[PDB]
Amino acid sequence: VEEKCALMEQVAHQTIVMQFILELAKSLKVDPRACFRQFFTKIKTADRQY
Amino acid sequence: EKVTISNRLVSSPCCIVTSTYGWTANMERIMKAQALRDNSTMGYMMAKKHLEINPDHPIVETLRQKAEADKNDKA
Repeated sequence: VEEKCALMEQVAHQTIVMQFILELAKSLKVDPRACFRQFFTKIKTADRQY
Repeated sequence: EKVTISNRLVSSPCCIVTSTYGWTANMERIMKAQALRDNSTMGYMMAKKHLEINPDHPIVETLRQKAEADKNDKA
């Protein structure tokens, strides 16, 4: 309700990463808590297309 | 998964298509048919497929007019 734009963007970021991690782990049948490194290396070097 | 009709065929009863997010035929084949494949998880993830029919080859028309008669046939 408070319409916190930077907070809202970061909320979208955190929820999308957690949802993606959970679906990837479930289809992957691996514990999500041990599935962050490939995501970090993909998103840290996320270029203009990515 | 899905079956539809499109504009890609002139003389083939049916053809097959891949998803918008999915490796094509040759890509999937070459990827899986190479050593150190590591198929444990990545193998069981890709290659979604669909289907299409041309409504021009009379074989499909006779098939449809046969299927409209019997709904549980054998052949």
